[PDB]
Amino acid sequence: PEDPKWEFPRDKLTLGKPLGEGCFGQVVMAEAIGIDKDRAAKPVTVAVKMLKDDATDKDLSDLVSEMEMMKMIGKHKNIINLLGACTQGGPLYVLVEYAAKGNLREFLRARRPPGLDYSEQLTFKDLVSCAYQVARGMEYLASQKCIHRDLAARNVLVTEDNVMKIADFGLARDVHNLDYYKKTTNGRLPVKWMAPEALFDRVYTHQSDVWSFGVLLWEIFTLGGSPYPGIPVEELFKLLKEGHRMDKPANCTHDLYMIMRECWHAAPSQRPTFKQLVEDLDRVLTVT
Ligand SMILES: CCNS(=O)(=O)c1ccccc1Nc1nc(Nc2ccc(N3CCC(N4CCN(C)CC4)CC3)c(OC)c2)ncc1CCc1cc(OC)cc(OC)c1
Repeated sequence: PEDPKWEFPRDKLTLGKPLGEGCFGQVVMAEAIGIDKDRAAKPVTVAVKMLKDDATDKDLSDLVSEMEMMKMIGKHKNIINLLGACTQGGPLYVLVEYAAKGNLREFLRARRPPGLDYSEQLTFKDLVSCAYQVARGMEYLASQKCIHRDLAARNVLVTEDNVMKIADFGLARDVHNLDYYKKTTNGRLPVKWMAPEALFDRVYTHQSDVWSFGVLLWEIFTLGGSPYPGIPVEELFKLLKEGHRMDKPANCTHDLYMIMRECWHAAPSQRPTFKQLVEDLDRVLTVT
């Protein structure tokens, strides 16, 4: 179906360097002339998401659904914003703000301290800021009655300005009706970030995102450490069922570990909301 307000003209888009690929599509850098509705003759660098080379009918419907998930949500500073879409006469191209500095996982990894033997930095305060930014975006997201379901450092992107922008509405779900989502189906899932109720019982909520945010905290304060490294899905299950929790990172203050562990209550309803997480991180950002 047509949507003239988002429609963007093919002849104004030059596809550029590939960036990598997600689940439903691949991403390239691109030049889009006058994307900056305003002024106007100037080419803006954007990201373009399009079908992969081996794409199924489902990938197409998922990519459209992801596009829609974005049109719904609305604009927020801490969310990757939709910019437009070539949907007519040629492949689907979805046009989206470019984050120059890549995803957060590699961002953090890239600025680990090298050796003294090997070859700005980042402060503790920088790390809490990232946590906060993501908390704010998830807060906005939740209030738009939508669930992320894929929240992880690799799914936050960083602008030239070091602004965190949540991305990958691949598994994102409009929840306006019920205020939760139930899977009942089978597919490929980000298991090491997933709350027990979501993993074992297929129930998703803003509260299962909160558990995941927990894991993103761990990722931030380890500077892109991998949760449960090498441990196979067989064994994650085992560890969760026993109520294992990840250890406190060296760089983590006690305060922040409490926020972390709080996100990992067994009972969903005992976890803070994103609203509270914003509050808690604001405070901690404040005392630093
Ligand atoms: C994960 C899922 N995200 S994705 O979008 O599928 C996706 C997967 C892979 C790559 C990029 C993306 N996407 C985006 N990437 C950027 N900037 C970026 C810059 C640099 C790198 N680098 C550069 C360094 C790096 N080196 C290269 C050489 N190598 C040898 C060593 C390492 C490789 C990665 C980068 O990779 C992260 C990313 N900006 C925006 C997006 C669009 C986001 C989006 C689109 C959308 O359209 C519907 C809907 C959304 O929310 C619904 C969100």
